[PDB]
Amino acid sequence: TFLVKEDSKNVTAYTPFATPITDSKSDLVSLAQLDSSYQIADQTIHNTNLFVLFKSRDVKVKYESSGSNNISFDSTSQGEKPSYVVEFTNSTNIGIKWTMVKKYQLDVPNVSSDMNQVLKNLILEQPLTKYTLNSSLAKEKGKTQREVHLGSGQANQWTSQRNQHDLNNNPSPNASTGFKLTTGNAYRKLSESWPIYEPIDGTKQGKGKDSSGWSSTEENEAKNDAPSVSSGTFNKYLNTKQALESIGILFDDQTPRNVITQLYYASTSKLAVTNNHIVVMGNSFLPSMWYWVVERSAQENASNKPTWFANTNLDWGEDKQKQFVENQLGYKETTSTNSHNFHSKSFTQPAYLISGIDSVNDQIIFSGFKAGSVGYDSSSSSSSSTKDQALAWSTTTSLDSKTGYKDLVTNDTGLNGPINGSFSIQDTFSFVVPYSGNHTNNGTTGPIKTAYPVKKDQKSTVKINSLINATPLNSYGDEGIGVFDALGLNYNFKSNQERLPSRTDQIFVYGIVSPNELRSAKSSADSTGSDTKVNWSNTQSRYLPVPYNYSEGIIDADGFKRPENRGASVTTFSGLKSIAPDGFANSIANFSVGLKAGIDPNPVMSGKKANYGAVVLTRGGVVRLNFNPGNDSLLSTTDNNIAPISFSFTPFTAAESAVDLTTFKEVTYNQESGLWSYIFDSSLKPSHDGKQTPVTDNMGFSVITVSRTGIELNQDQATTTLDVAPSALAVQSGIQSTTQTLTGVLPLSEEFSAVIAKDSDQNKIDIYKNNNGLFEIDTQLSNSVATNNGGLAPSYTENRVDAWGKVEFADNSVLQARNLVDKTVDEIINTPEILNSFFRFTPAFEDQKATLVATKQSDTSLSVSPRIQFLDGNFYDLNSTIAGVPLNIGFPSRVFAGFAAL
Amino acid sequence: KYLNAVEKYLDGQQNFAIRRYDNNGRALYDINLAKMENPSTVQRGLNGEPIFDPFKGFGLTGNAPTDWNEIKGKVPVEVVQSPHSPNLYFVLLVPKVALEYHNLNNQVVKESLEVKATQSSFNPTQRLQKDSPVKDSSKQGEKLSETTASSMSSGMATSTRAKALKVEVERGSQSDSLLKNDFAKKPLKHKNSSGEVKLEAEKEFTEAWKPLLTTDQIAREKGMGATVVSFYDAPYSENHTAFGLVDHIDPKKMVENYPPSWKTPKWNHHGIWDYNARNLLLQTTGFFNPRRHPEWFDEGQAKADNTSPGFKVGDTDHKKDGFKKNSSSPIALPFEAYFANIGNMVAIGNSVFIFGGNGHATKMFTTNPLSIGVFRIKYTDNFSKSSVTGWPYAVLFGGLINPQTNGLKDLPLGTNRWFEYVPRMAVSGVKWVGNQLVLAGTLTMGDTATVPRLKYDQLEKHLNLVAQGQGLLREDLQIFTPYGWANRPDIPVGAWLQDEMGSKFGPHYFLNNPDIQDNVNNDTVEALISSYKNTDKLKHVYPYRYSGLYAWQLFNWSNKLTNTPLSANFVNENSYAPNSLFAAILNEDLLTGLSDKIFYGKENEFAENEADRFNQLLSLNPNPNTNWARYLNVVQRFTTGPNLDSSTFDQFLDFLPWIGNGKPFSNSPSSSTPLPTFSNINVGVKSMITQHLNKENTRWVFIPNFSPDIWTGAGYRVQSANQKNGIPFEQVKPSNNSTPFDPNSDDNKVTPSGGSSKPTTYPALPNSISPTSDWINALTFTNKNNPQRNQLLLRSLLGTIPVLINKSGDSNDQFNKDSEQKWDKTETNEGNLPGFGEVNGLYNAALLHTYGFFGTNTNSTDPKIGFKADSSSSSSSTLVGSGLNWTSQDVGNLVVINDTSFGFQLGGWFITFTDFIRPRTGYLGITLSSLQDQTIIWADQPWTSFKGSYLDSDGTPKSLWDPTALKSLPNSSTTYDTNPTLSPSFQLYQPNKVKAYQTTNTYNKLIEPVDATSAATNMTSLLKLLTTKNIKAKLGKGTASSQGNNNGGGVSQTINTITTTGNISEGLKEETSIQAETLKKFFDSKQNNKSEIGIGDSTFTKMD
Repeated sequence: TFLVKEDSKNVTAYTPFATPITDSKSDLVSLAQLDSSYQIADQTIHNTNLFVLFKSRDVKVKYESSGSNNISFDSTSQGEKPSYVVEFTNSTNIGIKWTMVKKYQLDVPNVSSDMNQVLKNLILEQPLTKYTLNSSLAKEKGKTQREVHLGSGQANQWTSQRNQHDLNNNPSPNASTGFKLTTGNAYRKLSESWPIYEPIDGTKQGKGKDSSGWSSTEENEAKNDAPSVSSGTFNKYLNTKQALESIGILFDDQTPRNVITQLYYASTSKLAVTNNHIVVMGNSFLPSMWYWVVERSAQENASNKPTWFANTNLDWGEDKQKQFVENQLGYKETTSTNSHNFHSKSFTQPAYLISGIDSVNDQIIFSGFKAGSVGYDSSSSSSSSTKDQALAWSTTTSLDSKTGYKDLVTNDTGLNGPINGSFSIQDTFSFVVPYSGNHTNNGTTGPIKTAYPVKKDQKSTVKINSLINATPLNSYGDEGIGVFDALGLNYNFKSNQERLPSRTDQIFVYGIVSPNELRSAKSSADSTGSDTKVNWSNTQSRYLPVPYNYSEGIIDADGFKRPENRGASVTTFSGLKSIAPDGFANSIANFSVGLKAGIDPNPVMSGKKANYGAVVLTRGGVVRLNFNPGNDSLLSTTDNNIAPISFSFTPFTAAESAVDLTTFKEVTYNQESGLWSYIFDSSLKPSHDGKQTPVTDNMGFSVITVSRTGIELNQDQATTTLDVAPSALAVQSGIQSTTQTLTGVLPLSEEFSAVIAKDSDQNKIDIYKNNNGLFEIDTQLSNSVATNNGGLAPSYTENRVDAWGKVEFADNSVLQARNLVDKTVDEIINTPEILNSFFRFTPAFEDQKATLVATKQSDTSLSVSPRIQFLDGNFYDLNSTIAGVPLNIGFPSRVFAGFAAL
Repeated sequence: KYLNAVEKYLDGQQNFAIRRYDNNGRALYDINLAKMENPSTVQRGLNGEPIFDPFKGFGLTGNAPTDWNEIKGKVPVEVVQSPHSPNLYFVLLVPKVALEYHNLNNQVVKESLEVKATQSSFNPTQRLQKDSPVKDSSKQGEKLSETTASSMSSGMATSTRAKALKVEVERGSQSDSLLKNDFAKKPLKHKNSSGEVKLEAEKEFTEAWKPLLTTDQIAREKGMGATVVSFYDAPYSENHTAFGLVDHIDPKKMVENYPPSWKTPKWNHHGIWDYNARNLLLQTTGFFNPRRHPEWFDEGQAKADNTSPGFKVGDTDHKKDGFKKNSSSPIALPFEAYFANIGNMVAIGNSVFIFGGNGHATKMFTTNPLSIGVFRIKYTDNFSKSSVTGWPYAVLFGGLINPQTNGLKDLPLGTNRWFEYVPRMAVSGVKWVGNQLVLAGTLTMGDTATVPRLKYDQLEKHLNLVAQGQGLLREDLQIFTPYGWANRPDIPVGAWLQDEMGSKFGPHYFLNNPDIQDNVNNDTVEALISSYKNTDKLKHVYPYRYSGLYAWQLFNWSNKLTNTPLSANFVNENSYAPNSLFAAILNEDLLTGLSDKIFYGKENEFAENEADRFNQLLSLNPNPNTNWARYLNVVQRFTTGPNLDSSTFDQFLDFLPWIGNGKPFSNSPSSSTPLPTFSNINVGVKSMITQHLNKENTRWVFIPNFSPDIWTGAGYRVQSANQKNGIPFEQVKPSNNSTPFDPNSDDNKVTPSGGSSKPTTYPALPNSISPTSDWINALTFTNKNNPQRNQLLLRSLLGTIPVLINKSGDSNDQFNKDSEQKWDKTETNEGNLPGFGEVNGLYNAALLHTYGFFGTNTNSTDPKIGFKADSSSSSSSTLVGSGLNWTSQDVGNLVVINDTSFGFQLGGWFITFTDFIRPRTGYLGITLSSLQDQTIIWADQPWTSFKGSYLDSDGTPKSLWDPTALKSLPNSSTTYDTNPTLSPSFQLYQPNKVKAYQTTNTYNKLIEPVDATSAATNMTSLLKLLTTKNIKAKLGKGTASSQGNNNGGGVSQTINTITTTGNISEGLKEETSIQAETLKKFFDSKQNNKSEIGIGDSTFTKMD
């Protein structure tokens, strides 16, 4: 019995024969007593119980800068349609039909007097879109450190004037302090609404956070440049209404609803379950600041408020990494009149792009990219030199830093303020600052200091507030260091070359969370008044940049950079041409989707719990998470120099890079086999391109197989400890077709699997031979199983070989031939191995076998019916029933007689 | 017909069988396939199970298995058990010819090189085309046009230098021509002297090398190809043995899985421009050329040239050139490669793989067959029917990425969406090292010798390099001949004549030399390179003076590994012989699961025309219905040597000894003392890298130590001892004698915003461009490279590293160790460092001293053979072998020691990969055991003496040795003095002529050569040393004079090892030095205790 989603509302159970159960198709949205406006997001099976995540396109949330219930649903227009998670049990005397068991509703988070200050001035970047361009991401360079501290015109005095600004020995006065928000991708407050238009060039087009300016004239200009269906020209903007709608942004005729509503609807996107708790987190296509923790024992008439991610102090590995992330949010001591930002209110990373959520062994695994969040100035006037500018900067480890992952991520380069920029090293260039600590080109001159790019004297007048980006990128500065951090090109020059990790850009977050702390998360959600922090211990962060192969011109990465790479065509985001094959129009922002934990099916040493590893897809590779089941914690090794063993990134090949990552539909784990499957449905693509051209390739589907690789934990006594991170491996499995609308794939059994697809509005079945991870077509069997005559199971072709094979019985005279006259009916019945001699069978596939079961019919005769192995690995016979309903195949029962009275 | 007659003859005079032994080693039965009467296949059930009763045995159908008539005569060479099905075995059968291949008559088994009658004296350049191309006086006006006006586009930086050239290509609409085909501009032509000087098999390979049997003929003639029959065996049963299925290893089922790009090997994804460049330079074109690899082509050398490359070329109109057309010379699997590819079976699940062998079945002196891919037979319905197929190693190894190996990085093991890289293995074997499947042996990297290209007028003075590229010199090591290298290998011939006189040092094409390299400053790049923005129909040859030494050349233009697969845009060629050890953990489940037939597509095909080629992306989405990409991820991991990188590797190379005499290559254990050959530590004088190039931001970036002093090595250049740190711009390059290169000129200056002009060339330069020059601080100047280091390790283990020689041992031509060699004066000609023709990365004098070519190191009396850097006149030199005839394919059984370690015999060494499966930090991960038998070490054909290796019950692997089994050379030179005598290590090392060496500041500039074409006749006493027999005679090892054990049959065992063996954690790591220097100190402190570092003499015991 395989439960497959028929459509946005219907779910049906399919037999291993790839045929639906009669009257099993059920409208779950109506079953849950939810209006037609609702639809199901994701479903999980846990202890033979089906859970569902319900989100409604009618939901409408509002944010109020003042008051107590600042975030609340919009019941004025009957828009109060909160999401629901519902537990379903197959309650009946065998036969798939579902019923209510418990219905948990998810309410909007409560905001403390301290979260409210931050949210009032918080602005969220418009979500990344499938047709987003690099130059669209790019933002014009902001004021440099010299401009912001010493001011314009006061040049050639950096050395003398840097001491009193606690920037002693700072080597890069030209270091960028961020990007100006006066243009670029549209930023909006939680109470505002993003536009449907995207600026092609984010250094010249778009009005950024200036909502009044955008609405006044720039919105009209964008409409003129880009209409909604082509009659447009698109010289400056792209109309991405279709691609905004597809990835889960609700619309009012043509304008998206407010940002708070968009964030809520995006946060109610994924589901993981546990015997004690149920956790709901957002999808990967836009940052989700809050996630719900649901107590399965909660009363049905209660509310399940979520937890603010800002209240979840994740463990970023080393405390240096944690504080590196926490120091970029904003200025700590603002105190202007109300200027508050996440750092000032003592809060951690507020936004993540959660790749996926899953559970195993009562443990919940979460993974996602750190969503960028950084302070911005809102002084608007004399005016601060940093007016209108975001306060962000790359934090790549300096070239000087001692090798070893621990030393690299603990290096203080950029701990407090910008130091990177452009530099010249012998015959090449290194955008990363060569030095750190107290090292220079002529010996030691004292520690290198850095500080937040805000002038000290105007500390009482600089209004600094937080912001949330739509991608892992933190500093959107159109500059070389930014592009190198995004594309993972920074390499130290020493003999043991290594990649310098940008501790605060393209940061990948993963970990395992246990009930002992999910309870604290629930307590935080319930926290009245002031917010209460949550500590997640078994988590870590690894810098996982986009592959450099996805950008034209950047052929390969090494410490020695080719001189042409200094050219502005590769230095800047705006000039960086993208060759991204994974369906994304950009190649500077990473993205992950489809976390799915799994248990190791292979044996393990006695006394050691079976291993379980989790894989999460990412642009250009597969990241595997390794865990120590002996403690239900991330796997780690004692040697700090080695990279955190709990993380291992395996790059893709062309076949996987070509698989659009924005069409992720479902991921299934074959527990007995030990391989994942990432099925992608092209139908999820939006209707029209960014230039409003209809999408010409919306039909098709493809699946990627992920199989374990390397050496796993606790295999043998010499493997109880590991120093190499178990690494996954992805392959283009072999099930892909561009001309079919897929319905679902069936993990039929170890050696085979089936896929349901439609090509002419009529359901069709084709089965695939699973060759230990890979799939290939086997037409001969496909047509046989397809011959069901409208029945629940394929019929036996008595005159031709079919899925059931062909069975020929021996003549009753064989009883005389083998001298079976003396044997009794009971004696023969007691010997199935002797019953074997009464029939010869020709199986239709390898390992397929048949056997006979017989019953007495008279003192000298008995009735025999055949049992046959099927593709799924189950024997099928006359008494065969799937979820109660009999198969009624009609196998050739036989009767034999001639036994003695002994 | 001849081979059929030979097989018929051998069917009578030879007998072979596979006899089974009990657990006690007592023979039970024979299984003589040529004498088994009335053999019968196993009676099967309906489910495919073979009916079997333990005591009655296997049921017999009474009728002979399939193809019995044409399979009865073949010989067994391998038997492999299944892991799952009981009592099921496979045995690998080959014809008797493949055993008697070498003994066949020479006229049908020929050598790619010919000694000839030598009626006109030996001269290695006779078979080499050397004459250079000359400007076409009828095609001058089609040279690439300089940009009319550089588009400022707010690019305020302005350069007075010459503007970039335009390379415009656009499809247009013409059927067979392009509106613009700028890459095809062809202003050069071959010199016309006694006919046009170009590669053409008809007038060169009159007695062309050809295989015994074309691949199609192997497939058709069932009796000549390998075949594996699955038979069931039971010793204690009545019907003890019976056969199952018989399946021929069809070579066509292998060729059909070649990537389509291999249908046209003469070409490559670059296409017209590189094809033209190579053709004019006399380097053979393509990525796998029969001019360099004649084994794999049915017609052999008869197709060995660039003619008919599968794309239109040589058209009178350049716009026409560059269209796909009929091809006639695809890669195939002829007899020799095929039977190199049959061996070392492994059984996995229901399928059995043949990974091929080391190729010695058909490995002659000057030809190197190898295993090009993996044959697979898959069995269905419980070993009832079967399907036979094979895949090439290229599509299997595409997934190699540096993060995998713990050894050397940036190696030439990568490929791309066109599988123009053709890895092949001399397979040691495949075996389960514990739970991890291991493939091991030796592997051929992408070519790294020919990556640099000569200038179109400098082919008469770089004969060694031009031969290496030509395929006459089948040598893989990189020859240090940097004077004539073009500034950039990948500059189309349309930009070679933009500066004919050379006075301007044409920015787009000039004699490669780093000393005039441009800065990397923002103003410099903005003015020179970035300004000329390139479009889909326009690419520029930038004025930026690109130029660097061998390391930079390879880093830019070799198929080096990258953190992503299929990402190697620049594949030049494939090594001749396996130049790198290789052991890879293969993916057992994936290999079991991959489909039999592969399906490539338009993505793998070459660009149909230049219009599509121009914007040809490196990565394209595979066609939906193709499955070629699935094969890419077979290799889980890989390694090539010890887990060391950078100069640490060369430091270890110094540590390993030379089997020829046993002395270390370093000569460390004792003022004019001998110097180490590979490493530079304690060689030359320390110099500060902070005074090199920009002289900025380098006090702590390259060297963690407070003092970043680097040992410049041998052949360094300095103003004076007082200024050893960094050399100022006094390497001025004059084109004619006309004055220095003249920096500060308007041509060599850039005007940034505002016009504040400044010079574009560095003030101070690194203090060495010697062949042993290492510079972590200047990749443009450094010469030591990981691709060189791997080949150096392999060939140092083999013991056949060539040496440059000026003076043989003849009277009045003697090189004196004393009073003529001064190690303390390496800067001057007294140091005898050639600096031209030497093997890159090593020091000729140190190498010779190790060999003992001068001094009593190897011989009781000084051979007086050495290299002298004469200053009073011109000097000529030639490279000669080491005197040993080990060859890189000499690899034995793959013997598994335990759950984590494995090894195999390699030449005279036994090498065990201690730390490959489960590496441990700080351990070099290799244990080496040398052979002690001098007769074997110095033999003419030593590998014929190795009679297999195995794991002994005591737990130490051992290797058989029969010093009476050596096969002498085919004849005693008939009856006349044959100056060229072929031997497995013999190579036509071309002569090198070099101008007089300066008494002072010898190596400030690159050592200029002169036309050496006519120098052959003046160096007979040196050419005579090309043959290995003469070198042995000089050293005293020429004949039984080596003495020692007369017969001395016995067995050799690897050194005993413990947990602490291979531990160099003390020698690694860094507190007060650089890693290479501290490792040098560590090894030096342990010269008398090489055992604990994993180096020792293999214990040997005599057996009658």
